[PDB]
Amino acid sequence: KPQPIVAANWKCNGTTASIEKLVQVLNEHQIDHDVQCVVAPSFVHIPMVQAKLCNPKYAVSAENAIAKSGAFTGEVSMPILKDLGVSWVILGHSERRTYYGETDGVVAQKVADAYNQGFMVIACIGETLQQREANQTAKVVLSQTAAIAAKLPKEAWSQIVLAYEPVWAIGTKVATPEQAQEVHALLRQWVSEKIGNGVATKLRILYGGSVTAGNAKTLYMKPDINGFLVGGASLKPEFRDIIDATR
Amino acid sequence: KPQPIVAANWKCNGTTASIEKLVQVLNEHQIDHDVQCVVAPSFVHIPMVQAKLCNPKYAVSAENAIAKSGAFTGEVSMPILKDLGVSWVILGHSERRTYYGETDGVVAQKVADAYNQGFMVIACIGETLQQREANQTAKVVLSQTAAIAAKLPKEAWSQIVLAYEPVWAIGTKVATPEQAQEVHALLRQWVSEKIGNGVATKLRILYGGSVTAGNAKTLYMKPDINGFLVGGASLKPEFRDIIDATR
Ligand SMILES: [As]
Ligand SMILES: [As]
Repeated sequence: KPQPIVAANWKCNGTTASIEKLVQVLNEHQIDHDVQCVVAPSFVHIPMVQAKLCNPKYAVSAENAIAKSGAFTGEVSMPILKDLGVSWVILGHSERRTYYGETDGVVAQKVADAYNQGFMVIACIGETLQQREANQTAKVVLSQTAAIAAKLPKEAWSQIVLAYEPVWAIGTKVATPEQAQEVHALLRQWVSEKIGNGVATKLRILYGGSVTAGNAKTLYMKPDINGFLVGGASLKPEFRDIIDATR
Repeated sequence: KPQPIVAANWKCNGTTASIEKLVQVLNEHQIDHDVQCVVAPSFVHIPMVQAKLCNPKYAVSAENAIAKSGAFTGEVSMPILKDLGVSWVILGHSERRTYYGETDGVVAQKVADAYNQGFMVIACIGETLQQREANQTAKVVLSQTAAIAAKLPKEAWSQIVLAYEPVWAIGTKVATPEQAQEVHALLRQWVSEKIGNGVATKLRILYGGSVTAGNAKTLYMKPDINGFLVGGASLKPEFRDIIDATR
């Protein structure tokens, strides 16, 4: 397997006091294996996370960005993030595709722009309950991935991480580790066939469903799962156990 | 006139070096009159602005927010901002109404939520070129204002500031000071008639068109203009001259 990644998506949560406490716990956690850890705080919390988080396994990520600076009230741009010293970004999260108008094409352009500006990118894909029940899992996740792929040169993939979000199980159903693996394997096969086998081999495909201390090891044992984009448990000391599972 | 406000909307612009330099200039500027100054930086720049800006006439503002914390990847919430010590927010900026799905009703709810959570709010309204040319200026700006008003108790208005954006002149035509005044007067009259004359008298209605050192004094001389929501010139030392114009 390629190097695992265990990424915290804090979403729109946190107080300066809760962050301070959790970051201290993350700093005190000994990690002895090769793993890239990532924390994505809300934009206003990025500076304090950059200042307080020093565990050398970690990088700080934005949870979203737009490509260009300018007359975009309320948005944050990739050049602004680069200047701030942030080199990771999550793009196409289900919540943005669902609530905030991010179509496959919008996400694909954002990913190409982030690549071109020197970011590591956690590009999120996933099908809804309606899509899964209509037997459209393969078409949807491949369509979302293909949109991204069409805007990227082959060498860009060293900077791309995929995150599979089983949106159908998030706040609805239960996703099993076998169901997760099945999607990861389909994605890997497609990349292998259409992009290249070398690229498919090195590509990190992260599971972005419900990840807990109770299932992390079981999930990471699956041959096509390379770590996690963790939601709720990433706001808790439990995130350390999740990291430990990738040993 | 009520107390003037001169607010900087930095939009999606800035580097840590350019901010540092501009904030030093703002700190060195002597302001001897009663004016509320405001700076709204991009979310990631809020901490460094809170740390470096100390001119006592100023407050820091967010450029947007959502009402609640939770599973809203990439957004920033009002409780998060309150915890961070931010007590001002801009809502309904034209760019958000245009690019980011903020309908009159979305903006109105955001304003009520911000009020209920103890924010000072710069609520933005304005008609497009198409609307102005169809003789719909009054209907549009009143509709946008009425939507907000319908969600607010009478005592909330002490925490509301309106900003008129002549979207029809922004990146298109030229708005004259007489055209600006005409809209501000219409807004004030409506508030006086439908909400109350005491409320109308105390209400700050800011001009959010192109504001420069060359037109600020002329604009502020108009009886219904109570200051400015400044775009481009707010990234420049010129912003001091704009403030000086409200003397
Ligand atoms: As440290
Ligand atoms: As100071």
